[PDB]
Amino acid sequence: GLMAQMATTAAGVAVGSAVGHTLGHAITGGFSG
Amino acid sequence: GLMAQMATTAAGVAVGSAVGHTLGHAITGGFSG
Amino acid sequence: GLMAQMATTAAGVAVGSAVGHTLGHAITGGFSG
Amino acid sequence: GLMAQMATTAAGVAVGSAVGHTLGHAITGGFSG
Amino acid sequence: GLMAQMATTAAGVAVGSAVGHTLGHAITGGFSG
Amino acid sequence: GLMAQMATTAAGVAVGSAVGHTLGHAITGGFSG
Repeated sequence: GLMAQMATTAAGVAVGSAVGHTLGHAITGGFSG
Repeated sequence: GLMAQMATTAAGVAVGSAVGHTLGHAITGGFSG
Repeated sequence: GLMAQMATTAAGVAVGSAVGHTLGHAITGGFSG
Repeated sequence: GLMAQMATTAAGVAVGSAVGHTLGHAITGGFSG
Repeated sequence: GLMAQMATTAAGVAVGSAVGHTLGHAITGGFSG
Repeated sequence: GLMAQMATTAAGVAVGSAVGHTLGHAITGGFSG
């Protein structure tokens, strides 16, 4: 599926393998004034 | 599925393998003034 | 499923393997003034 | 410094604000066979 | 410094604000056979 | 400094604001057979 070999010295965010998914109905609110 | 081999020295956030998912109905509120 | 081999020296947050999911109906409140 | 306002429904890993740092001497071992 | 306003429904990894830094001497091992 | 307003429905990795830096001496190992 997902494979990662990572060598990092400094990182704000370090991620090897990651999945995000929505099935069905998903609603994300936006930005309003 | 998900495999990660990570070598890191400094990280704000370090994650090997991660999954986030919604099934069915998901509503996220936004930002309003 | 999820496998992680991580070597880290300093991390704000270090996570090997993690899953978060919602099934059915999920509502997250947003930010309002 | 670091400020975060996050609305999330499902996440493997959810982090608002995070710092990781090394001062001086830091050695991270790698992967060998 | 760092500011984030994030609305997300599904994420493998969700991070608002993050810093990773090394000061001085940092050595990260690599991958060898 | 860094500001982010992000609306996302599905993401493998979602990051608002992030900084990674090395000061001084940093060595990252590579990949060898």
